[PDB]
Amino acid sequence: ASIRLADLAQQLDAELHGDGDIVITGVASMQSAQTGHITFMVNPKYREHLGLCQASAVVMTQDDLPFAKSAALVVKNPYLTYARMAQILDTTPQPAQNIAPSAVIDATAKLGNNVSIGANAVIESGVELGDNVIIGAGCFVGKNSKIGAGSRLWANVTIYHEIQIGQNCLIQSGTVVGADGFGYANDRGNWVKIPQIGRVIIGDRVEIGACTTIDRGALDDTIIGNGVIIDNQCQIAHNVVIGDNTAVAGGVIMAGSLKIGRYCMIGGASVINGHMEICDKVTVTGMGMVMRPITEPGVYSSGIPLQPNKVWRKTAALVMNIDDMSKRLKSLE
Amino acid sequence: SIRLADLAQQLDAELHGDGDIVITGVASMQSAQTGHITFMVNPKYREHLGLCQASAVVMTQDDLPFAKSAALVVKNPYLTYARMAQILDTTPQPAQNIAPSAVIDATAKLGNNVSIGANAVIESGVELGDNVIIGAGCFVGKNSKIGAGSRLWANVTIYHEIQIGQNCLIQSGTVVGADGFGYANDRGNWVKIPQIGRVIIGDRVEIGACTTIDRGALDDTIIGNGVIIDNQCQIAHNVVIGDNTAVAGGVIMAGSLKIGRYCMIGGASVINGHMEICDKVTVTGMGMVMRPITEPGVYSSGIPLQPNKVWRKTAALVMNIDDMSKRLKSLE
Amino acid sequence: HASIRLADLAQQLDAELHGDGDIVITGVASMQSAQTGHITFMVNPKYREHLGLCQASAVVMTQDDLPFAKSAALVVKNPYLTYARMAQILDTTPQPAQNIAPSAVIDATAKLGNNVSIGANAVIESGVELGDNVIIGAGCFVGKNSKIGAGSRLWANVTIYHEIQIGQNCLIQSGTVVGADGFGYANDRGNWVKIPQIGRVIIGDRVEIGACTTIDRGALDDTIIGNGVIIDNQCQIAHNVVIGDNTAVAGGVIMAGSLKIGRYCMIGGASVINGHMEICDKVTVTGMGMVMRPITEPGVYSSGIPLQPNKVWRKTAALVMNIDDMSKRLKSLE
Amino acid sequence: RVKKIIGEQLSFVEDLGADSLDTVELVMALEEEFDTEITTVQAAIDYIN
Amino acid sequence: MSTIEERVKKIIGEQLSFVEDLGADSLDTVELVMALEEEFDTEIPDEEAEKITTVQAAIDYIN
Amino acid sequence: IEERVKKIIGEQLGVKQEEVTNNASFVEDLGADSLDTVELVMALEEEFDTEIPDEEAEKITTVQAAIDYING
Ligand SMILES: CCCCCCCCCCC[C@@H](O)CC(=O)O
Ligand SMILES: CCCCCCCCCCC[C@@H](O)CC(=O)O
Ligand SMILES: CCCCCCCCCCC[C@@H](O)CC(=O)O
Ligand SMILES: CCCCCCCCCCC[C@@H](O)CC(=O)O
Repeated sequence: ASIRLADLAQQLDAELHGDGDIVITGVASMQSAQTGHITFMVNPKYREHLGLCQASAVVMTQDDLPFAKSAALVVKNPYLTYARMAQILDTTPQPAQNIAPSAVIDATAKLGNNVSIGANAVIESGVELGDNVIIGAGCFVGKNSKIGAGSRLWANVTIYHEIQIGQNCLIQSGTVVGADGFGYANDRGNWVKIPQIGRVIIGDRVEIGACTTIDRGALDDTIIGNGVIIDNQCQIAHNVVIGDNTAVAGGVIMAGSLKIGRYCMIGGASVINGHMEICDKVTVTGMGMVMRPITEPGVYSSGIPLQPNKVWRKTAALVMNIDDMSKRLKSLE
Repeated sequence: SIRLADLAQQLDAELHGDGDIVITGVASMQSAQTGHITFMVNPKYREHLGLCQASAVVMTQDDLPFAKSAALVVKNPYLTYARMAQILDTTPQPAQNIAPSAVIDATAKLGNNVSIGANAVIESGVELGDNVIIGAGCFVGKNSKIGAGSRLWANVTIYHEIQIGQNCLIQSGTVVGADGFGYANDRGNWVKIPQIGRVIIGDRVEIGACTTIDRGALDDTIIGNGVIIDNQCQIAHNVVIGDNTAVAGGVIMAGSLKIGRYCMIGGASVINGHMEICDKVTVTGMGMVMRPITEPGVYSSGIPLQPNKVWRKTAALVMNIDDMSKRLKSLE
Repeated sequence: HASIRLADLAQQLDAELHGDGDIVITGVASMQSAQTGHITFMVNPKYREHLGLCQASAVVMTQDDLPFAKSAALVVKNPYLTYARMAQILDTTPQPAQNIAPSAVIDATAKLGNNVSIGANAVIESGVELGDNVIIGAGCFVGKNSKIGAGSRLWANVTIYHEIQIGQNCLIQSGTVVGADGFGYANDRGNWVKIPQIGRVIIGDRVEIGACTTIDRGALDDTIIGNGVIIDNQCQIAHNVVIGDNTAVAGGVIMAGSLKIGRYCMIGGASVINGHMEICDKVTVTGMGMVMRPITEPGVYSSGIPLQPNKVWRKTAALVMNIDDMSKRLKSLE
Repeated sequence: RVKKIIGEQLSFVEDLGADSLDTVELVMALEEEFDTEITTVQAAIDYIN
Repeated sequence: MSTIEERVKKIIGEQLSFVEDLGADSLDTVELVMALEEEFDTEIPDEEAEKITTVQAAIDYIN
Repeated sequence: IEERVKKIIGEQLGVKQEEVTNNASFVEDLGADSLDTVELVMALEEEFDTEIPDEEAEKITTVQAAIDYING
């Protein structure tokens, strides 16, 4: 909690300009910060707003320092410095503290040192929890599943059998990992189930949001690269493969057997077709209708934005009949 | 079970029939029978009312002519329907008493007539108001505060430092106060931004199932009074929803979005972040909300279905609408 | 672990065995990853020329595939189907639970059938009926007076509300909610007055439901899921939705209230379907479908303009907005 | 003659069930049939005549 | 100048049996027909467009 | 003409005239979004009855850059 500004500036490799004996109690926004609070500023436009901010210290760039109206920590990337200093003064609790007796742990489960299991959490057989692992309350970890060192589950997370989670991963509540993929063969109208015997491999330093679903593979595995981040309400179907350090926002639906490359950034509520591949360093804007593969990096977009209803009604009808007008235009030529 | 006359007064309805009739529950026109009360709202349904074997039918003063049984005359049948369905509600409670199976921290303070279901978990510092019900398998994080009369169905997740008002209802699978999607890009790599903000939910808020409302980064995410949220919704960090605004199913909201009050977000709508939507706005289904909305009214988007072979042509011509625009001008 | 003679398997699958029938099969795998002791399959004729690269002991294929075979072959007419069958015979998938867990909470009014298993910390309410061979996953909740037919299975952390009826041989993945209040509210001068949902969810036989999907109870009448229906993850089935037998709903579909879907339909993922309407039989809706209106004739239906490079889309978008402008210029050009 | 067309496409909204796209599309269909470049049946019949 | 065959092949290569050997989308075969219509200033009835499933078939139509 | 182009920017971009200075960037100073710069070009094309090739439209990121094209 409470720390000294000068010491804090050292841990952030920052340029302390002002009283170093200033005691910082926490982090806050410009709008809201008071005394004991350190904040930051990423946009140059909010330079004037520094004279309305009751914060003790503001993280800015060297070119912002003339505008400073308080103590200042200068850096190259205020936003990254915010991330770091926020971690130091992080008020966030843990999913649990050590092993709750309320839990139901199978005798064959192999625990690391300093493992925590939440209340009424259920661990199946053959499960291996690494060192400093934290299982939130009401969680369920399936048979023979591996969770790497320092990884943590919030309350009510579901991990199926044979799942492999790397080191220092975080999973928010409601999320389900390793459920049957949507695999069905058709016999004369009837659906015959295709047992999904693949798994989910999750790399290191992967963070998944809440109420997200990553299905196990049909035969081979579903793989999440390292340093990957996924938001809430995402659907990641069987046999999808995601490259290291890729980002997926909220509400993304991925079809099966999709390969997403490294350092991609998938916009929210986007919808991605399957059995195809996306190259490295691709950015799909929100609500992206990704019907085709993407071979070259860059930004891709789709979807007509909002219009007033009466305007839309007429916009929609003309597009639906755009072929008719394309023809009566071709004739006019 | 109630008498039609004692029912007619609780709904402030003009009774037009035998007031000593016994009512037992609510049902639809097409399937209601003796013992049941129903309603109709569409004028077209008048010439078919006699076929309804309901004991009594809620309607208007204008529907009264076509009445074919005991009538309850009101201004808003749908509203009257809602209240008479509440009086005759058959829905149970998520829990009664406090379960021995439930795990409750010592530092947690409970009100009166509080119920906690089986195997539910209550962390430290939690305040539960009077007549508050926590369904089975639920989780309530540290220092979270749940106001009076609020109910959680089975398997709900409340994180730490969350504030729920009075008379709220949260369905199952729903998560409140999970880390917002906050990450700094350290040269390709993602560094986590701890989300130390909160979720403030007001009074009379109802939330559907498998919905996620994230805590704010530093400042708070706010769900105003009387707001209704459906299933499968994503309400990101630092979103602020005005009072009595309604959010239908499958809606994806970006962070730092401000929605005014009395707004209606159609389902599967997708709303961009860091902008405002003013009061009294309706967004239709599958809405693509890219820009702010400054004045009230209805806003829509999307090109609907066509037979597959037709769509193909529609699609390809639009993707080349530019060329088609060039052709148009060159002919002027 | 499983183990079976290639001959026995060929017989169980009704296949023409081309090769050593004494080969022992231990499981099923992909061509890329297959090992000795594994069987695989081939549907796409592009993989023909590659068949030599495979280390599988046997490959399931067709008659026209046999010439390119470089292993023992199980010839059939529909490989993807026999793959599905043999995948079942060699299934490794464990059970949601075995026997009754002590930590579980089962009300004494609960009627439990024969050979029923309930996992750890699961919660069975009053008046519940669980048929024979039913498996309730750990951490589940089953509301008052709900019945689950024999053979049906719930994985961990599934939520079933009250008065919900599930047929037999059903399967529901974790995170899924069945029987929650439909989105029913009456408006009184700005404010929302709740409409209690006293209807139910009726789920048929051999129905499979994905993870974190929500199927709401009807307002008065019932929400009905036909037999053989399969529903993927992240789906929303509104109150009073009726879905016909053998229809498929892929992931992330948003269904409105009082929607009726016929039999043998395929609703593509991320599709969004309006309410108080009907979709006929044998209808296929492609992904990201914007089903604004009823469908009366069988067939394939689609909507949506796919991706373009951002700079291109900016201009494509802006133009479609100004489309009424176009048709006024064109008409004036006549 | 006009009325048969209305029936094919489908007060339009209050009695005949129209959606938001249909009333616009209905106007468009009349433009083609009658080659010429309104919320009820009667309004359409009288103007067009 | 340029032969018919060469012009057809050039259009195909730029746009991308179309579906099996090459890898057509539900749009590409349509877009290909439209591009062929433009290059050769001709209208292709969908009954015939529907018959264009190979490289040769495209060559054949124009021929 | 300078004034007229500038008037369009204010209407399209929604800013008072005093803010639309010659050295101002549409995106960086004036808040413009993914579609406004395109819509602005469209508005200029209509007002001044001219077709702007995309190689050049892409280089018009400030008002002054816009004034110069139009004068030419
Ligand atoms: C032109 C830029 C459009 C961006 C496309 C969507 C970016 C993909 C979302 C990744 C989420 C991270 O970014 C984390 C954050 O931002 O909180
Ligand atoms: C259609 C316009 C684009 C709409 C983008 C919607 C993306 C939704 C992202 C939700 C995840 C948030 O946690 C990310 C944030 O903090 O924003
Ligand atoms: C073409 C897009 C049509 C818009 C679809 C909106 C779907 C919204 C989900 C409705 C959830 C139901 O529980 C409420 C209801 O529907 O009564
Ligand atoms: C742009 C059209 C693409 C539409 C794809 C929608 C996403 C499909 C949901 C994933 C379902 C998978 O579990 C089944 C599969 O696909 O294997």
